[PDB]
Amino acid sequence: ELVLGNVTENFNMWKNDMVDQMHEDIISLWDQSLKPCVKLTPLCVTLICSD
Amino acid sequence: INCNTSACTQACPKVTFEPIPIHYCAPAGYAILKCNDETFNGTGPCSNVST
Amino acid sequence: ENLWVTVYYGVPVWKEAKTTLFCASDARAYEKEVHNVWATHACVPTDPSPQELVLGNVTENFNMWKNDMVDQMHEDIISLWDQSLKPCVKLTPLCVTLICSDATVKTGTVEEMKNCSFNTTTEIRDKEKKEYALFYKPDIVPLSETNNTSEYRLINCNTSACTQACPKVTFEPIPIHYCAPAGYAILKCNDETFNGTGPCSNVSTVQCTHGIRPVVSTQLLLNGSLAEKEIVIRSENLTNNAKIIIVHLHTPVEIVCTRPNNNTRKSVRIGPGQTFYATGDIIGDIKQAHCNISEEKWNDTLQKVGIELQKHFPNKTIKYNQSAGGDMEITTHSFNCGGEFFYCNTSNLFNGTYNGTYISTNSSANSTSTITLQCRIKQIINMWQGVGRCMYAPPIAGNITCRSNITGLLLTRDGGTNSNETETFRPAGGDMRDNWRSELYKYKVVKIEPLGVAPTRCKRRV
Amino acid sequence: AVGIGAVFLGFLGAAGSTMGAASMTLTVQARNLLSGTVWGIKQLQARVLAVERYLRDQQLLGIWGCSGKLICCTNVPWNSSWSNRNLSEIWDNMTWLQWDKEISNYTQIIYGLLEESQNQQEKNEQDLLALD
Amino acid sequence: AVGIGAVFLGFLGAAGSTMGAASMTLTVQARNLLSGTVWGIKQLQARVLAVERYLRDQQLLGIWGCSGKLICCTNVPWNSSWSNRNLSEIWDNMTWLQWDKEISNYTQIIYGLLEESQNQQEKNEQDLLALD
Amino acid sequence: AVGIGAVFLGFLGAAGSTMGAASMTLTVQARNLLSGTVWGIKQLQARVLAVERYLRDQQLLGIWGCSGKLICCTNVPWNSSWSNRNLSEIWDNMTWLQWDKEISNYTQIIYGLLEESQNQQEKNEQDLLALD
Ligand SMILES: *[C@@H]1O[C@H](CO)[C@@H](O[C@@H]2O[C@H](CO)[C@@H](O[C@@H]3O[C@H](CO[C@H]4O[C@H](CO)[C@@H](O)[C@H](O)[C@@H]4O)[C@@H](O)[C@H](O)[C@@H]3O)[C@H](O)[C@H]2NC(C)=O)[C@H](O)[C@H]1NC(C)=O
Ligand SMILES: *[C@@H]1O[C@H](CO)[C@@H](O)[C@H](O)[C@H]1NC(C)=O
Repeated sequence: ELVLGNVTENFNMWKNDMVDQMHEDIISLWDQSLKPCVKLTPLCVTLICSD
Repeated sequence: INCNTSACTQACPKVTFEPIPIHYCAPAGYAILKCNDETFNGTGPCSNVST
Repeated sequence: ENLWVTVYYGVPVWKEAKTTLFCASDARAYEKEVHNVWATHACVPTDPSPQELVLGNVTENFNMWKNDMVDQMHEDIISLWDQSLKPCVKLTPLCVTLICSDATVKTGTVEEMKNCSFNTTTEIRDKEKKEYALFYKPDIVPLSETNNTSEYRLINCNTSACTQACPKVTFEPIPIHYCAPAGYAILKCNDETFNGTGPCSNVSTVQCTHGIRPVVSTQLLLNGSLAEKEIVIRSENLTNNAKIIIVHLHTPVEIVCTRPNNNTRKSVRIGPGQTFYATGDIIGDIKQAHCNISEEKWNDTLQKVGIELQKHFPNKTIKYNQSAGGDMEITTHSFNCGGEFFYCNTSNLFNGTYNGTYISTNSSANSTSTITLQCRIKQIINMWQGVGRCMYAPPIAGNITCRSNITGLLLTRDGGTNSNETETFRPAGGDMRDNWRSELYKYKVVKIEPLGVAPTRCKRRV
Repeated sequence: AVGIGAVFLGFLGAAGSTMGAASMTLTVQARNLLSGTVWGIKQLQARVLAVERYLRDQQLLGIWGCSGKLICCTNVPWNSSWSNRNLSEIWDNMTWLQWDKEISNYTQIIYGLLEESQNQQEKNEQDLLALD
Repeated sequence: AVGIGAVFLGFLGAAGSTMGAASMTLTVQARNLLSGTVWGIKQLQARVLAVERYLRDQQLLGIWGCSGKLICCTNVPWNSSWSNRNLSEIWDNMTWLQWDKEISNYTQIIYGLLEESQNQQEKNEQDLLALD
Repeated sequence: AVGIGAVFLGFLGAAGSTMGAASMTLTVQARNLLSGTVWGIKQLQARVLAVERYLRDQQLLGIWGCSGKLICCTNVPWNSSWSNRNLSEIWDNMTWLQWDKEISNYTQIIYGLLEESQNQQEKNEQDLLALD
């Protein structure tokens, strides 16, 4: 509901460290969700192909 | 392409990748303030402030 | 009246604690690269001040050989070390038949530099490349069941898979000024004489211990503190042949070590991702690992120790001898200078005896005479008997040198029923616990126990 | 020298000043005892336990009364078996450390007695509320 | 509009109502500040820290007295160096936000003074218990 | 038989003794409710939550007064809609378990009323401090 009445305050988008928390988690969440599966090491063999 | 770099993975095939909004909340002892102001350059003394 | 009881909250008394301490890292070893620094990345930086107390008229009983704190310290080092090396350098692919030949032969320490070839996995799994590197200690083992052929195996193929090191990590001791959790406090002895146990009378409080740099070493201990006034000889039981004597020397001794040979480095990519490092070449001359110590200072030290030792072993000659014998890990001095692992034969550092007069006679001279010990360098080691944690050293490109302000001593005692006119002291070591115990002993951890009771006779109106 | 900061920000400094000294200082001692990957567990456990200890002690203090004054009279007389010393000896010569070595016996006796005298007071107060 | 729920269940709503307003409302503010794989550590740390902060503040309130009333007189006079404003100006025109920008100085001075006046009272009470 | 230890060290033993019995025993009940790789999280969560519950209840007790006596009069009259039983019936025949099945309604009404009567007292006390 607030509305802080007569209160004013100073904001600064380029100093809001919160974004870094957000950045760091996305990197780490993404990576963690993909650990228990699909290792592709065996794929790296000579490939033969045509047009 | 990734044989002169590092091993890669594919994806766990079951996982859905679709953005879901997260309505981030504060821990007890903290509160979040926002600007309801138009014009706002990215910084400065917002006068229309809400909790 | 008639006496009435009152309760007093917050009375200054204590009981022995059984708790843990924590980092307290020094806040100076921190820089961006701290993430590449062993046992610093993991720790929290702090900057606490020294304590004023002085506990006045309070005295207390200390006992170094019962201070469980050392085990916490031991266990963490084992676990921290291991954890820092997980995400890298698995060496399983290396264990293939190795083919090699003699250096030059000649000097036994040079003959070892075998030109070694092998066939290994290239970026594409389908192909193998013939390649080579230098190896030299018998980490390279003649292949089982061969007959003096060019075929060798790696030492850890009849044991468990090994790793090398994450190449980015720095291994340099940083002192940790361990701090107590709330509700706990640390007490220390400021007393001289102190046997390792007893009723210290000069007692001070501690918020955080003075930081101690961990060192892995045996026999002679480096980069420790010095005794303030006099040599201290300490032992759990002087009459028990199974115990190790700990000696704190008063004055420093300087040791200079080096590996003089201009060395090169090469690397081989094995399959995807990970590369392996090994010595490339050694451009022409022949090395000898060695450690030069002033003799002057050494003789002065041994007799001063003998004088103090004489107090517990009166009217007897003090003789020194060599170790019992065994693998280098058992008998040699161990250094990690430069990150390299050295094994240094004590022969003939303890080739002497002193007539029980211990006369402190010496003279001014222009002599710079030293004792030189020779060393051997290994590539694969069992870190703290961690055979299951075996690791291969990365090579370092250089004319490696090493100082140290030394030393603490670890000694044992011998002599049978055929002497008792003299006693023999030999080098001793191997338990990491004593390496820290040596300095940790200064502190005792206690719990603050608030809320006590006393009579007063005064009464509440109600 | 030292002073309260070192004695009670730091701990046990007054142990050598005899217990009468305590009457002017046992304040700070209390406040500074409430301060604040796998190591995260070690640290969390330590923090939690410190809190639990604090709160448990507060619970007993509450139960026995009085209790916010830190020094309270509970209107329970002493058993004569505990009166083997003079009061002046206790307050002027003895330390808390020292007293605590012997007075340590009968711990639960005291607690039992404290709980009960408080219970009795409470009943009387409830009757007075009811009567008034 | 809003009301106490939004102002104090939510926070800082009264900051714009000047400090005299506070006398009728600073209740809820306090209660709603005490609410409740690897993310488990993040969450545990947050919970623990909130508790620690709460308890530390309670400790000071206890030490200084009085303290369960939330508004207490401590019987310490003001230093004249702090009397550059009228009381009516303080209570009717100023906000807590505003007052706090300047009165922020000498924080420990006040705490020192509060601790000591309480210590003095306590001694007098102990003497009265002993005298009576 | 049993006794306080089993009834309140253990729990809910007095539920079968009717509520008047409680007046002599509700002490221990409170103190024994505050006791103390991946399982580390399970255990830490349990410990933290127990603490949080405790503290939250203490916060309400504080707010409403009185509160350290565990049984308090708050000087709020009963609404007649809640007076469908005799007091003797309530105290001698009914259990807390039983009372609680019906009196469970209007929970927040009571809390609202308690908070406000306390607020009113506090204002009067502040005026008395100011007047005196
Ligand atoms: C560690 O101890 C090592 C073992 O002593 C040190 O080796 C000494 O290092 C010095 C500097 O390299 C070498 O100095 C050489 O000295 C010879 C002089 O010897 C010749 O002339 C003298 C005259 O008195 C005669 O007495 C000798 O018999 C020889 O005829 C100079 O000719 C050289 O040009 C050079 O100065 C010592 O030889 C050397 N001893 C050796 C090689 O064992 C080592 O330096 C110490 N520290 C280090 C860095 O290891
Ligand atoms: C090892 O053998 C290879 C074969 O090409 C040779 O080219 C290389 O010189 C040898 N390295 C040494 C140390 O002789």
